[PDB]
Amino acid sequence: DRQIKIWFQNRRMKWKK
Repeated sequence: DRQIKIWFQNRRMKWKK
């Protein structure tokens, strides 16, 4: 259930918030 983050974090490394 880790892909739940990278799913949108993979391109939001800086826009995580």
